[PDB]
Formats: sequence, C-alpha cells, structure tokens
Amino acid sequence: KRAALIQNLRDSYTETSSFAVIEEWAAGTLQEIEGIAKAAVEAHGTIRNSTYGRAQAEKSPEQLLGVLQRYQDLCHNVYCQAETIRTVIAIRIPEHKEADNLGVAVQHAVLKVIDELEIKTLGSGEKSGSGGAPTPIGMYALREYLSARSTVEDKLLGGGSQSPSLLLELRQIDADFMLKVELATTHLSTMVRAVINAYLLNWKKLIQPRGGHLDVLYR
Amino acid sequence: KRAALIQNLRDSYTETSSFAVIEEWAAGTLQEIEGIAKAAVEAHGTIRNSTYGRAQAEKSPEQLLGVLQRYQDLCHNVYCQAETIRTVIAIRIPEHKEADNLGVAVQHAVLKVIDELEIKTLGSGEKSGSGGAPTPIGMYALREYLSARSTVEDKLLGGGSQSPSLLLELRQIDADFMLKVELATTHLSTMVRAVINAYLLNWKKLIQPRGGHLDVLYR
Amino acid sequence: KRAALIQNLRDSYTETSSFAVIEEWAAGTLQEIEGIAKAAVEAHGTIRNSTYGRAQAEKSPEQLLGVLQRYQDLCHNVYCQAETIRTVIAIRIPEHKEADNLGVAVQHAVLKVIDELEIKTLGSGEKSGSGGAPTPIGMYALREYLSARSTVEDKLLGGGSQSPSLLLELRQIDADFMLKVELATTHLSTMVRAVINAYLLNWKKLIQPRGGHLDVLYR
Amino acid sequence: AYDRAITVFSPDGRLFQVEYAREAVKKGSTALGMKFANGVLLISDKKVRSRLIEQNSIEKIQLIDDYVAAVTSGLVADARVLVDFARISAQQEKVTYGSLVNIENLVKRVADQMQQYTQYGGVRPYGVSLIFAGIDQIGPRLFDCDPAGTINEYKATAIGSGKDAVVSFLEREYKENLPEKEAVTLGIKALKSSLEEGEELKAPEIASITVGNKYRIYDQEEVKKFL
Amino acid sequence: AYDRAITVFSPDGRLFQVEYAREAVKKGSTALGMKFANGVLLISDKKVRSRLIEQNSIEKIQLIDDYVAAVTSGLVADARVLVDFARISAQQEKVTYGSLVNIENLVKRVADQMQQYTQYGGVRPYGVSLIFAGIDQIGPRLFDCDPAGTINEYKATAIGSGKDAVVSFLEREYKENLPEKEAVTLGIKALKSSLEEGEELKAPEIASITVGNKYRIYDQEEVKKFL
Amino acid sequence: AYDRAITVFSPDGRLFQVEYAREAVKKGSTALGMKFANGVLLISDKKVRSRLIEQNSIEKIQLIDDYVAAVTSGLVADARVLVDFARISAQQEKVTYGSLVNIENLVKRVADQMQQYTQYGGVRPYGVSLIFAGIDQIGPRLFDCDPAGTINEYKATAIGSGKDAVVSFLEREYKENLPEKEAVTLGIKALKSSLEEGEELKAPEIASITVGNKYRIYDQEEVKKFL
Amino acid sequence: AYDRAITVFSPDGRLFQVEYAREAVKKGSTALGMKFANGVLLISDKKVRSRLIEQNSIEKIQLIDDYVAAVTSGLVADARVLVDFARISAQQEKVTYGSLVNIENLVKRVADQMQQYTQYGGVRPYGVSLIFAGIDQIGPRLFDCDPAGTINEYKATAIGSGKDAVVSFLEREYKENLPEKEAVTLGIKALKSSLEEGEELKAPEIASITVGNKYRIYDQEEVKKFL
Amino acid sequence: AYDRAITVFSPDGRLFQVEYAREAVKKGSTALGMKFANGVLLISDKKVRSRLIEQNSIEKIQLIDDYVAAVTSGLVADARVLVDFARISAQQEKVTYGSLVNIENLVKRVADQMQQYTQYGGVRPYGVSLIFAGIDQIGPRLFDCDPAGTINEYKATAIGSGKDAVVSFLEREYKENLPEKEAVTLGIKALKSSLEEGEELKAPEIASITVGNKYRIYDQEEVKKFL
Amino acid sequence: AYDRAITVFSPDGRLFQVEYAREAVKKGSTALGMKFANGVLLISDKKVRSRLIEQNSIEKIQLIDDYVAAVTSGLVADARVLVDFARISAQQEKVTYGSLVNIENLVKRVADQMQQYTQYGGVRPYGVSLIFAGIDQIGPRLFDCDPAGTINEYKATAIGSGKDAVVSFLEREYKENLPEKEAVTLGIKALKSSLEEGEELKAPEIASITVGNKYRIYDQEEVKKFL
Repeated sequence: KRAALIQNLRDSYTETSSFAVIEEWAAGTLQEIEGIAKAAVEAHGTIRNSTYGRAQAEKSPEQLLGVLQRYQDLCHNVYCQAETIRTVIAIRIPEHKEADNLGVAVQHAVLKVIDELEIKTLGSGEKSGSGGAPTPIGMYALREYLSARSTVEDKLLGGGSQSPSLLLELRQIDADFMLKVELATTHLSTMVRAVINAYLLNWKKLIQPRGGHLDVLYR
Repeated sequence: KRAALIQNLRDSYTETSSFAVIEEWAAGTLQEIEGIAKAAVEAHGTIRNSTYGRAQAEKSPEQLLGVLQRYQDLCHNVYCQAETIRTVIAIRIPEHKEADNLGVAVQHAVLKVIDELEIKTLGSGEKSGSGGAPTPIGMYALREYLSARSTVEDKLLGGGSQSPSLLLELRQIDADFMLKVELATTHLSTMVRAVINAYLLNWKKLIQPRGGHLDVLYR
Repeated sequence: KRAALIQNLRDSYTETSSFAVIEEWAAGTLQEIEGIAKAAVEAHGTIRNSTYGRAQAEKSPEQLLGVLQRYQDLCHNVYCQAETIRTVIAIRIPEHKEADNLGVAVQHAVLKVIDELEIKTLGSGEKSGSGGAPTPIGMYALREYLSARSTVEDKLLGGGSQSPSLLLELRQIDADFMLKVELATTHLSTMVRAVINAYLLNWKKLIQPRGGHLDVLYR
Repeated sequence: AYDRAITVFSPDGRLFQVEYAREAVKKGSTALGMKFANGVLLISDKKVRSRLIEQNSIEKIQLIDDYVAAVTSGLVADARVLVDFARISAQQEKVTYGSLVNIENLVKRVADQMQQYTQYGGVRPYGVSLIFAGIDQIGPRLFDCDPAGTINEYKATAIGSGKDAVVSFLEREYKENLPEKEAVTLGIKALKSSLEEGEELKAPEIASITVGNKYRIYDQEEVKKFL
Repeated sequence: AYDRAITVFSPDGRLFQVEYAREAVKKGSTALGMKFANGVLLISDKKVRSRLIEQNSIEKIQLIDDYVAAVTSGLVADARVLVDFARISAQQEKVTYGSLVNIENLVKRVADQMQQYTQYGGVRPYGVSLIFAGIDQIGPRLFDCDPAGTINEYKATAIGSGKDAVVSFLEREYKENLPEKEAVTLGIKALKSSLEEGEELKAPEIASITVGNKYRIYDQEEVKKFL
Repeated sequence: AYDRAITVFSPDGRLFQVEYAREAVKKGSTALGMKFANGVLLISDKKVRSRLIEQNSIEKIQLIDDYVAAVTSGLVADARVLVDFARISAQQEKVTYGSLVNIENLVKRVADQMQQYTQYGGVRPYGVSLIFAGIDQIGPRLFDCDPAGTINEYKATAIGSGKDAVVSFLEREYKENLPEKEAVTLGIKALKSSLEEGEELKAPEIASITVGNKYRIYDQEEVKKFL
Repeated sequence: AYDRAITVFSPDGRLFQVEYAREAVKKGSTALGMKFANGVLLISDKKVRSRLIEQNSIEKIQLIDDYVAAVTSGLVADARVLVDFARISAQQEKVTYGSLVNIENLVKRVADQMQQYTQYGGVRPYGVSLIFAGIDQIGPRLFDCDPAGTINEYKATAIGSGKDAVVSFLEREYKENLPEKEAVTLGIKALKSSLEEGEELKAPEIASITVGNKYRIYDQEEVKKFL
Repeated sequence: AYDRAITVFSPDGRLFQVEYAREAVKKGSTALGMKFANGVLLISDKKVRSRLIEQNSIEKIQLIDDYVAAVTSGLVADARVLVDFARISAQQEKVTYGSLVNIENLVKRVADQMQQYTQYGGVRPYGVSLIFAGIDQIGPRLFDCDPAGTINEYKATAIGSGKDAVVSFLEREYKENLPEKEAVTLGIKALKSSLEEGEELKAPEIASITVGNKYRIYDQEEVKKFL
Repeated sequence: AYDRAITVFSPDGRLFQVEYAREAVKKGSTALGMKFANGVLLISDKKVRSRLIEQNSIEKIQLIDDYVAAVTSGLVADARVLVDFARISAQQEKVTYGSLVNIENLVKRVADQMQQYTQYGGVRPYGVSLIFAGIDQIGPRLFDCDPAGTINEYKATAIGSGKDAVVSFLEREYKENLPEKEAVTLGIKALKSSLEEGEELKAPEIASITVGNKYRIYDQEEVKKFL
C-alpha cells in the first residue's frame, strides 16, 4: 500500500535526524573549519619565509598534503550531512497543486540555499566557462595540487629547465594553494551559518508544507 | 483504428508496471546503494592507509574496479527503471488544450523531477562548461578511472619520471575516485527517495490528467 | 533550544563588528590601495624606460614580485573583511514570507553589491568564456605573472629562440602586468567606496529587516 | 489574448467569447424539428440515464404554451432560465394582446434578452440554443435562437452536437407537406445518421401540433414504433 | 488562465469557476434521501465532533416547513445563508398562495437565486448543494439543487464526498415503495458503502415524512437500531 | 495567484481570502467562556499595557445589553465596528419584539452582516471573531461568530491565538453545571495552559450572568483571588 | 504583491495599505497632551517656518468647540478635512442632544468615518491621526484616533514622529493630578527628549482647559517661560 | 509601481499621483502677490505670445468678484474650470449670506472640491494651483490653494516655475505695510530674480485692491513704468 | 506605461491621452478664419472626393445659428456630435435669455462638455477641435475649442494639419480691419502656404458675416474667383 511506503520513507528520514545534523554543524563543524583555517594561515607564512632551489622540487610538502587532506575530509562530511537535510526536505514535498504553494515555496527556497552550499562544497577545477562566482576548490584540492605541482616538477627535473620564474612559480603554487584553502574555509563558514539560520527559522513550514483544518469551513 | 493503437500503448505500459518499479526502488535499490556506499567507505580508508611506489603503477586495483563496476551496473538499472516511469507518464499526456492543464502540469513537474534524476544518473566527465551543479560521475566511472590512471601510469613507467607529486597524484586518483563514488551514492539515495515521494503522492493525477463528468453540466 | 542558537550566532557576529570593518575600509584600506597604485605607477615607467636582452630573461624582477605580493595580500584582507559583512547580514535574514519583504529586498541588494566586490576581488585568469566584464586579475596575480613569464623564459633560454618579438613580449609582460595592477586598484577603490556608501545608508534595515508593533493594531 | 472579454473585437473582427458560448451549445445532445402539412413537430435525443431520475424532469422539449413549445441544448442552468423567460414573455404577450398572436415576437423577446448579454462587460452570455415551434394566426412556425440572439425561421433544423450532420441530411432529403407520421420517420432517420458507429439510438422524445389542435407528446410506446 | 472569472468561457466552452464551486461542494460530508410508499426520508452522515458543541446546531438536516425540509453540503456559511433563503421563500410562497402548494417552486426560488451568482462579475457563487424533500398537493418530492442552480427531481440521490458511490449503489439496488423501515436500512447500507476502509459508520441523523403527517426526526436511539 | 480576490475559488474550491481573515483573527489575544448551572461566563486574557491607558477602554468584553454580552479578537477597528452593530441590532430587535427575546437572531444579524462581505468584490471581510453569551427566554446561551459568518452554539469555547489549546483542554476537562466559582477556576486553568513557557498569566477580565440576574464584571481583586 | 489594494489581506493577515497610512502619519511633527487635576492640555511642536505665513493658519491645535479641541499629524489636506468633519459632527451632536454631552461619540463619528475608508476599494484612507481633548459631563477626556479608526482613551499620549519617544518618557515619568503648570513643564520635557541631537526646541503651541472653563491658548510669551 | 493610482500609498506613505499633479503645476508661468498697508496686489508673468490672440483671454489674473480675485498656474483646462467654480461658489456664498463675508470659505469651497479628487479612483486631480486675494469684513487676504487642496493664508507668495526663487527672495526682503507702489516694485524685483540668464522680463499683468475700493488692473503703460 | 488612462499623470505631469486626442485632431484637413472690419469669416480646405457624395453633407463649416457658425477637424463622428451639442446649447441659451446674447458662453457650454471627458475614467475625450465665429451684442467673435476644452478668443487662427504653417503665416502677415474681399484673399494665401509641394489648392468652402447681417456661404463660383 502506497501510504505505507510514504510513511516508511518519512519515518526513516525525520526532523530529529535533520536537527541533529544542524546541531553538529552548529558546534563541531565550525571549530573544525576554524582549526583547518589556522593551519592554512601558519603553513602560508611557513612557505612565505623561504627560498627554493632544486631540492624542493624533489620532495612533496607533506605538511601541505595533510592540510589539504583535512580540508578534503571536511568537505566530504559537510556534503553528506547536507544531502541528509536535502532528503529530509525532499521527502515531504506535497502534492503538486496550482494553489496553496506558500509553504512549498519555503521548501524550494531552502533547497536552493543548500544547492549553493553544495555547489561550493563539491569540487571543481578552474573551468573557465562560468561567468558567475568561480568556485573555491572543493573536493579535488589535493588532486589539483599534485597535478599543477607535478607539471612544474617535470619541467624542473627533466636535463632540467633554466627559468628562475619556473622555480618561483613552484613556490607560488605552494603558498597560493594554502591561500585558496583559507579563502574556501572562510566562505564555507559563511555559507554554513546562513544555512543554519534558514533551517532554524523555517523548519515548521519545512516539515508541514501546509496545515489542514478544512472541517471548520467545509461540512 | 487510432483508438486501438492508443489503447495498445496504454495496456502495454500501465500503472501497475510503474508501481512495481516504485516498489523495487523502495526496497532493493536503496540497500544496494547503501552496500556499494559502505564498500566505497572501506576502500577509501584502505587506500588512505598506504604509501605507494613504482609497483602500484604496474597493477590496477581490482577491488576498486569491482566497486566501480557495481556502481555502474546500479546506475544502468536505475536509469532503465526510470525510463519505464517516463514512458508510463508520457503515453498518457492528453490532448493539448489551452485550458484544463491542471493535471497536465502535475505530469510536467513529475517528468521534470525524473529528468533531474536521470541527468545525475547518466554519466558525464568534467565538462567545464556548465555553471550549474557538476554531475557526480555516473555511467562512465570505470572509463574515467582507467583514463586518468593510465595517463599517470604512462608518465611513471615511460625511462620514467621523477616527480614524487606524480606518485602521490596516482594515490590521490585512487582515493579520490572512491570518494566520488560515495558522494554520488549519497546523492542518488536523496534523489530516488524524492522521486518515490512525488510518484506516490501524484499518481492519481498522473494516470488521470483530467476527470470528465460533463454530462452533469452539459445536456 | 533554537532561540538560544540563533541568539548565539547573532551575539557572535554583530553590527559593531561589521561597522568596525567599515571604519577600517574607510581609512586604512583606501590609502593602502593608493600606495600600491603609486608603486605600480612608478614600476611601470621603470620598465618602460628600458631595453632588454638575454640577461633579463635570467632573473625575475623582485620589485615587481613585491608589488604583486602587496596587491595579493590586500585582496586577501579585503575579501575576508567582506565575508565578515556577508555573514553579519546573512545571519539576520528573517523568516521567509510572501509578504513583508521590503527590508528583505534591501538585504538582498546589499548582498548583491558585496557579491560584485568579491567577484572582482577573487582571482581569475583570462577565462575567455564570459561575455560580461573581464575580471582584473585578483588573487592569482603573482601566479599568472610567473606562468606567463616562465613560458617566454623557456622559449628564450632553451639553444634559445631568435624572435625579437619574443624578447619585446617579455618586456610587455612586465610593463603590462604592472598596468593591470594599477587598473585593478582603481576599480577596487571604486567598488569599496560604493559598498561603504550602501552600508552606511542601509544598516538600519540591514539589522532590522522588519519592525514589529502589531500590538497597536491587533488586540 | 482577446478571447477574455465579451466586449473586445479581434483584428479580424470576431467575438471569440460569443463563439465559445456557441461551442458550449455544441456539447449538448441533438434535437431537431420541422413543419409539415398543417403543423410542426420536434424530436430530441436522450441518452437514457439513472432510473432514480423522474423522467418528467429530463425532457428537453418543454411546453411554453398550449400552442407554443421549444427545446434547448447546452448549459442546463441557463437552459432552464431561458425556458422560464420564454414562458413569462409568452404570458406578457398574451395579456397585452389577448392571445399569443404571433410566435415570432415571443422569439424576439427571448432573442433580445440573449443578445444583450453579448454586449456588456461583467456579464457572460447564455450557452444555450433554443428551437421554437408552434401554431399562430399564420400557421406552422419554426425558429432557432442561438447564443448571440440570432433568430431565423426555418422549415427544418437541429441543434446540438449532431446539428451539422442532421441539417446535412435534411438538406438533401427533406420534402415539405409530409403527412405527420412520414415526417416523423424522416426525422428519426435524420437523428440516426448523426450518431457515431456502434451507438444505438435509444428512445427520443417527440411531440407535435396540427392546425386547430393543441400539442401532444408521443408517449414512449408510440415512440417505440418508429425504432 | 481562464479559471479566474465567473463570466469567461474556455475555448471548449466551460465555466471552471462554477465547476470549482461544485468541487467545493465535494469536500462536504455525504447526505442522501429517497421517497417511498407515501413519503420521503433523508439521511445525513456526521463524523461526531466536540462534545462542547450543542448537537442542536450541527444538524445538516433542517426543517424549512412542517411539510418541507432539506440538507446541505459544502461551505458552512453559504449553507446557512441558503437554508435561510429557503425558509423565507417558503414563507413568501405560503403567504401569496395561502399554503406551500408545490415544493417545486420553493426549489425554483432557491435555484434562480443560486443561478444568478454564476453569471455576474464581482460575485462568487454558492459552494453548497441542497437536497429538498417533502409532501405537497402532489405527494412525495425530492430535489437536488447544485451550485449552478440546476434542479432535478429524483426518486433517490445523495450529495457530498460520497455522492458517486451512494448513487452508484442506489442505481443498482433501490426499489421503490418500500415500507419506511426497509427503505431506511437500504439507505444506511448505501451510506455505509461510501466510506473508506477502516472507517466505522457513526450515528447519522435521519428524518422522514409520510402523506398526511408532519416531519419527525428519529432520535439517536431510534437511529441506533439500524447500526 | 488566487488569494487576491474575495470572489474567486481555488481548484480545490477554497476561499483563501476568507481564510486569511480567519488568520487575522488568530493574532488576537485569547478569550473564552462557558455556560454552567443557571448561567454563562466569559474570560478574556489581557497582557497589561501602558498605565496611561484608561482601563475602561481596553476591555475585550463588552455589554451589548443588560442581558447579552460578548468579546472579540482580531482587528481592533473592525472589532469596535462589530460590537457597535451588535448593540444597534439588539436595539432594533428589542423595539420590534418588546424585549431581546432570543439571543440567537441578534447573533444572526451580526452573522449575516459579516457573511455578506465574504461574497462581494470591492469589500474585504471583517477580521474579527465574536463570542456572544447571555440569558434569554430559553436560558444560558453561548455562540461564536467567525469572519465567514458561521455561528455555532456551544457549551464552552475560546477564540484568539490560544483557541486550539483552550478548546483542547475543555474538550477533555469540562463538565457542565458547575457552581459559578468552580467553573471560573476551570476556565482559568484552561486559559493558563494556552500560554507559552515562562509567561505568567496576568489579571484577566471575567464576567458572568445567572438566570434572573443582570451581568456583573468581577473587579480586579475578585479576579485576583483565582490567580 | 499585496500592498496595492486596501481590501486584500496578507497570508499573515495584515492590511499593509492601512499600515502605510499609519506610516504617513509618522512623517508629521510631534504633538502630545494629557489630563491633570480638573482638566487636560495639549502640546504641539512646530518647526518655525516662513515669516510670510500668517501664524493663525499653521496651528496644529484647533478648537472644535468651546469645550472640545484637537490636534493632527500627517497629510495636511486630509488633516484639514478631518478637523472639518469633527466640527460638523460636533454641531450635529450638539443640535440633536442640546449640548455636546460626551466627547466620546464625537470621536466615534470621526472614528467610523475614518474606519469606513479602510474597507472599500476605490478609496484610500486618511493618513492623519487625531488627539481629541476636552471637558464633558464626565470631565477631562483624551482620545487618539488613528488612520484605521481605532480610538482609545488615555491619560497621556503623543502622535507624530516622536510618538514612541514621548510615550516612552511619559510611561516612566507621568504622575496624574499635577497642577496645570507642573504638568505643562513635564510635557515640555517629554517633547524635548524626542528631538535629535543638536536640535533646539523652538516655541510650541500649548493650550488647556479646566473644569467649568473654556479653552485658552497660551500665547507665545506665556509659552516662552517654559523654554 | 505605485505611482499609477490616486488611491495607493507608498511604503514610505506618499501619494505620488498627487505629487505629479503638483509637478504639473510647476510647468506653469510664475505669478505672485502680497498684502500691504490696506490692501493686496497680484503680479503675473506672461511671456508674450501671438498678436492674433486677443489679450483679453490670456490674463492669468481673473476677477471672481468686485472684491475677490485670483490667479492660476498649470493645466489651462483645469485652470479655467477652477476659476469658474470659484465664481459660482462666490455667488452661492453671496446669496446665502447677503454678501461675500469672508474670502476664506470661498477658498474652502474650492479647496474641498480640489481635495475630493485626490481620494477617489476613476478621477484625476486638478493640476492647477490658485492664489486668492481680496478684501473682506476682516481686511486684506491672501491664500494659496494647491492640487491636494491645502490652503494657507500668507502675507506673500508665488506659484509656478519660479515659486521657490520668488518666495526665497520675499523670505529675505519683504517688509509689510509698504505703500502700494513700493510694494509693487519689490514684487517686480522678486519676479525678475526668478528668470534665467539672458531672459528679459516682458510686461506682466498686475492688479490690486485697497480697503473700501474695488479692484483695478494696471493697464500696460502703468505697468510699463516699473520696467 | 502611462499613456493608457485618461486619469494618470506622468512624473513630468503630462496627460498623454489628452495629447493623443490633440494628435488625432492634427490628422484633419486645415480650416481657418479671422475677423475684419465689422465681421468675421471662415475658410476650410476640402480635398474633393467622390462625385457620388452629396456636397451638402461634406461641409466642414456648419451654421449653429443665423448669427453663430463653426468648423471642425478630427474624428468625423465626434465632430458631428459636437456640432449637434453646439446647436442644442445655442437653443437653450437663446430660450433662457431671449437671444444668443454672447457667443462666449455657447463656447463655454461646448468647452465644459469637452473638458469633462478629459477627467473621468471609462470615457475617452473628443478628438475634434472647433473654431466658432459670429456676431453678438459685442461684435465679431472668433474662438477655438480644443480637445482638452481650452478656449481662447483670437483675431485669426487655423486648426488641422496645416495649423502651425497657417498661424505662422498670419503671425507675420495679418493686419486687422481689412475690407472683406482683401481679408479673404489673405486667408487664401495663408491656406495655400500650408500645403505640400505639388499639391494644388482645390476649391475651399468660405463663408462670412458682417455686423447687422446674417451669414452667407460663398458658392463655388464666388469661391472660384480667388483661385
């Protein structure tokens, strides 16, 4: 029976599960973002107060690898926890009518906000196709790091090249990707706190898309 | 005769076929997605707790190949079962009038939702052209895996290269594509449960786009 | 309790924090932009009154490196301080209703302006995809500098090439990127002063999206 | 973008709202009638409905007088309002002139009433067409009054969903001055050839008048003969 | 884009606003009635509500006269306004003719009133359907008046959310001239077969009249017999 | 796109404008009342305001007669206009019948007045609900009149923002024929359990009537007992 | 999309057009008043304008009678029309009852007039609030009539742009039965604390009445004392 | 999106349609006037037009009585209709009181007339401002009536495109009780300093009245003196 | 977005609908006239049309009296309605005053009539301008009445498509008190210089009046002289 399946979905993904995700974002996620941001701050100046030679092109900076890995794991956890709230809202989208869509529009707005959070949490290279906001790195940070570094390492090792700007470009890759990490963590803090605001103000209309007491008017 | 052909189509693809597909998604598809997700979870940490050399560039990780193959087969089955529901709805789109389109708009909305499910089930590489949500991999996961891995394997085997970032990039390819698998399974869970909600609430208007009892008013 | 969490967010990011950021932009940021602009002016003519040979392709112009680094640090600080104001506005977006959105539209407009400031502060290469305004460089100025210079340095050093237009292209890279710096500083001055205007005129509606004295009318 | 108001012409110069009322007439069941040697009849198809319905109040044919009668097709609410106005105007005509002298301006009262609502905003027209028939000082009469108000006196017509097919039949088969029975059977064949394939003509209400006599309605078994 | 005004037809020729009022009737609880050997009854389902409500003012059945009575379904505000207009028109008919001679034109007054609001802008129609029943000079009567004003005299009907299922039952089960009790129990079974699975039929108000007698309402324990 | 006019139904068949007036009632403070052994009372919450306000003109309870009284909730402008119309209709009723014989059609005058504005364009309805109470020839009475005009006679109700919680309490606690004091304290507990956490019930106006007596309003210190 | 018509509610249930008229009141200059030991006063701020203007016709305070007077804030055109209607209704009340017996229903006439325009389409409301004050058979009176028509009798209030700050001051400082002078100086301090920084309070018009006496307006040098 | 109807406020609370009528006044040529020692004058700029025009009918100054006169600026059609209504109301005031006793309520009739059209839909306001001036029982008078109806009695003003510059001049130069000639020359300088550079002041119509005398209009050569 | 209603001002303050009616005047053929030594004439261009047309009913000049006459330009339907209203108002003026004493308020009746339709919604203005001319108690008169209602008495003007060029000619050529013939030929040259190149002036209708005489219309051969 159909109602049994609908009830089975809603009892599986309920409001307390969504609100537990919201509590987790409200405490732990934010201090974890801040700690990764401070690590990015420190590593940026660590790269900055240095001068490179051939030897730095022979070993990967494992500190930067760890920072990128922490950011990557954070973005994975945030995206999964966001998809949880997406499913909780999406399994309570009511019957599609041409009226009554007041609470429905609230659900569409909150889903639209979560879409922005996840489009700037999911990863993307420099696509050079979008006229909107270029996405700070996302999931594929360690991938993009190793690719863009390995190109310069190939050009430096080979005989090797003679461009000093190539060596300084390797240095700039290192400092610049830590800079991109701290930018992305700041923007993720902003977007997460916006989503927490939106949910905690709209959760009643999110769970009840419309209230029905038609027996008062219709009898 | 025309009515015979229309009746022949509708008797071929009926509501019980669609609802059997919905029951199959409601039970089996979801636990299969979850099992592939757990396998992706385990393989991710299996790659994570390792350090690679030249030897890992000489053999493909058959465990990861099996995980990608399971995800690929799942996406194929889900897309075919979605196309079934598409055809069931599309063969009952009524005569195109400029009025009366209340139930018709319900059909367009449900088809629009199924379009989202199948555009994020069908595969796509990183197109770097769309400003919307980048699609998690889809059908061509094992293809994209072997391509992006084989490039690095060529660069490592040849004499071979000397970039340690290239070797770590190979490691990151392995862990990252399992990460992409578990992301895509989470999003597919979300979208499938949304579609089940939409069908089980709107199936009456989906099968009857409009009810006719004009003999009461017109005589 | 939910109200405690909302109050915890708003007491964390308040109007005095936002207005302190506005005071900092009103004094210090502007003279720092102007000083970097004057340094760009002087370095541009310094490059202009010169004639290059092979020797200039062997050493990077550390003066230009310092100018680019100052501009990069400025853009980082400006973007973080902008994200502060973004968060201050975004944590006071009220309950989404279909009426009453007069003050809400003010918040959307101010956020839209800050979006323009940060899309032209965040960095981007020549994407060759957008039909709108091409973004003056942003964050990745020193990156793009070293890349475009290192290509020509490779072509000049190798035997090396024989194109005199290649050598003059290296000279034009040097003068042109300082020119891009001074253009970007002028535009950033414009956009920052526009944002200061918008905030100092709209801050009352930004903090109070709507005023409520319904007890006068409803009793 | 012009078929929204009763008072706006198209750049062709059409009144699409009036035409949509004419379309709403077309969704009603077929009813026909013609005059013959000293009198006129009417025939009206009825797809037989719920046996809980008292058959007295599903008659599309209605007596507006002992000497005038008519039949409708279209919106049932507007239909009843119209046959009421026909009765009341028959009474007013009969009291100001001593008798219903001519059927024609009873039809005029109804026609001007239905016409007026095709001209003023804030009012929709009537989605009903009416076929009047009877005996006056002149003799056998037969009108049709459409939603726009246009009246035309015929020797034979129909209204409703079949109307084109029935008038197509009568247009090549009808010959005047048939003795009543033969006329009826011709009209039955006319009504038959308007149905779709597989549909069996059920029992239709048919009634007539002759010069110097009142109406009568053939009861169902006198109807049952001509099946 | 046409279901916004009461006065605009579709290009099919429909009045979607009138139909939406008919839909608003459908959200009300089921009520049925039929005539029998010398008289008529009415049955009305009531899902039992708050015990703070005086049961005197939740009766869907209402006495418009000692000899006419009716029942509604739909908007409760329009419902009460309509039963008021029925009472007042009954009084006016009774004063101009000495007695309520025929129930039919009481139903006509109500019908024309409800019809008029389906034609003029600036007015919405009534979202209520009414089932009249009583005894006149002719005998047992039973009408239904819908939002568009259309009236039809039956031998049995319902209104409300069940209406299709109840008339479907009666369409294959009802046999006329049952002695009152047997008729009532048939109507109870009719009302039963309109509910959804799991729902238990609570106690419905039922009332009747016989030729030469006034109404009475079966009290709850005379009702309780036929459970 | 349909909640803009008072005269347009949704395709469900709803009047969203009437419902929004009912929502505007919900923003007013809670007021309740019930009948008991020979009489009825009323209780109305007041969150105490500016001491500059003369307390005489913030009373939600108002005397429409020495024997009828009522209380409002919603828009204060429409509220005052309504209690005025209640007084004037009480006067007209009393002069055409010599005494306010039954409270019910005083409530009917108010009900039809409030209903009419839910039907015609160019007018918005009243965003106020009213609870009438008093003694008539029959005895203790208690109505509630909503924006759509719907009236229902109860033994206990509330209106306002609490209304659901109060009627929920009374629905499982109210027992009739309490001696006046005990009834009042039950209603106080009812009013208490509708507030939110942390809110302390201030002093509410409460007034009553018994059979054969006029009203009286408990002054603030007789109120202060039941805190 | 709802703040365009006077007759449409929001889904919250608000009347934004009425509230915008209340906002248009807020753009007017502050005016306050309170009662005291045997009588009432009024104070009205005036930012002094062109010396070409005859000071006789910029007085926000106006005498509606020798015993009733008031002050406005908002649209100057609507303001003058309102004080005219107040005068005319005072005359009609005085002629039908022999004297202005109670100030309250003069305020009622004005209130119902201003209320009516908050209900009907094709009319905008009055963007003016009025503070009446005087002596009647009861004694000192003090009302405020807002755009929606809501009247409330106070012991002290203001209107205009300062209104919140002034009523905030009076809410924590006002003590009744001050001898006239002390009351005036308290109200002057109230008016002072509503201005913005740097603004110097110019000379405001102030007038009063005591029980058994007519009005008088303090001339500018009696005003000049309390600067 | 709110400046389309006369009856809709902005969320600030403004009436943009009324303000656009005030803007339409601003497109008219400057005209000023002031009172002096026993009497008042008026000055009106005229950029000299076609010599085919009879000069008799381009006079912005118009005699509403032998003792009241005025001048307009704005739409010439509405201007003439207004000076007509001023004349007719002067006649009605003079016949009901035996004489034009006070100029003020002639100005009130005109003011209420112009105000009313700023309130009702389907009507646009008058895009004209009027400056009345004359001698009554009190003495020299000087009003200005704007499109919204607001009247204010001055000692000096202008209207038209210059109005701000002229009132700016008079605001720092005007001194009362000048003997007629000196007053006129001051007003001429006022009118001069409102033009743009290069523009030469042509011959303006100027007229006056003194206490106990009728009007006269200075003819063009008495005007020509003060050039 | 503002040129759609007659009752809405632009933010400049213009009435584009009124101006479009003035534009619709501009599409009509040129007609002029002027006064001279004891009397006035009129000249009207006519591009000669179908010889099937009776020349009696294409005359743009029309006699409103034996002593007043006029000419139109613009919409032909509105033109005829206007000259009718001119005739009827001439008759009413003549019966209430014994004779058409002054032409000016005949022109006022027409002017106020044409003005009123430039103010109310649901009405469009008249797209016609009229030039009145005649002899009264004062002497030779010459007005022009435009769509907005504005009337001005001239010594010479035109209307129609040429109007600017003709008034431009007369503005530098016209000298008053010409003996009738010379005046006519000057006006003919004026009419000539308004055509476009290649166009030959056909025969225009011209008519005149002198002090103490009635009208006459120059017939076509007296016209033919001045070609």
